[PDB]
Amino acid sequence: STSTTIRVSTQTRDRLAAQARERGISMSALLTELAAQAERQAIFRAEREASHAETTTQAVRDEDREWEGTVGDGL
Amino acid sequence: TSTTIRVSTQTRDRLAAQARERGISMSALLTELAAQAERQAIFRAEREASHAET
Amino acid sequence: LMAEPRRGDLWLVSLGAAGKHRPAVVVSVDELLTGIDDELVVVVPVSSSRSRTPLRPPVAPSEGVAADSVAVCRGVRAVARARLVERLGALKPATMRAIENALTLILGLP
Amino acid sequence: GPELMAEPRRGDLWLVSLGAKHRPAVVVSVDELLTGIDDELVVVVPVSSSRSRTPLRPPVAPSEGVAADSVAVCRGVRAVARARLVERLGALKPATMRAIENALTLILGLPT
Repeated sequence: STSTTIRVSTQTRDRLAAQARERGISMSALLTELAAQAERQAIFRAEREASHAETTTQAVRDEDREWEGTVGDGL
Repeated sequence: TSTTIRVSTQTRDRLAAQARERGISMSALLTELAAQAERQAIFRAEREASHAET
Repeated sequence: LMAEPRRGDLWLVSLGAAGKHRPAVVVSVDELLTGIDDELVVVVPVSSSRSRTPLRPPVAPSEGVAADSVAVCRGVRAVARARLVERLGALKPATMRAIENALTLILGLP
Repeated sequence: GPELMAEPRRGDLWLVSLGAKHRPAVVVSVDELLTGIDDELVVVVPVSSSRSRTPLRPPVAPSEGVAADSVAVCRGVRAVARARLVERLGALKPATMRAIENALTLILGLPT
């Protein structure tokens, strides 16, 4: 539909072009795939960090302790 | 020592958000993702060679 | 009287007995409902105290909460239907879609 | 960075304590969520050896860690504290995991 352009170092363009031709795909497709992978990494890291920070917050601990009462439901 | 690759604007925007999230430039980001791609290509190279050699 | 929950609703849920209440989003489909008390309805707890993240889409007071809250999709769980106290509201379609994408990532779905 | 070392891994079958009374269950949350702490939530699908098999309850075989033919009650999916996972029982065939994923997709109204 619409395409744009990103500036890279020529060495990095060569390495990405390798990776694209290794997988049998276009460079555009490769960068789409790798963008989604980076998104997933950032998302899960955001969750991990948020949860560890929330262990200090006792309102969170109370909340999950209350929700843990359901642990045995339907069994 | 610098060029331009073409992506969809959606991919560019997502890469931009990831560059901002990591606090680096999109060039450096694409270097990082290049490394990430190569590592998995390394392991897939071994897995394929193992299948061909069995 | 047994609650009639519908997917996308925000409900008040009873914990530890059928004292402690917390809001949750019904995310299991209604084709599963058969009117039993112990039947499981899968919900996502809604918290006003956990920090906001991509896997915790925001939930607005127009959707039934008293204060700005987030849907903790990592806490998705089946609960007995008898624990459903009162319908608090309904989530907008954009919120439900964000919950769906969060759940897809959490459970490794393709 | 996620801890994979002592933590349950997705597709594994683990013995879960649902007290406070243990049951096997399939880990279905991704391993990128794990930080190696005890209070974090791991999403599991309880496995039953007494409920009848249905399309939304894919079967689990002794080759995957159960003592007898069982079913994965995907409708019973639930987040549990990582501390309730006591020991690894086995690993599920990839086809079983794909059936669990499709059952969960239908149960949660996910597209499509």
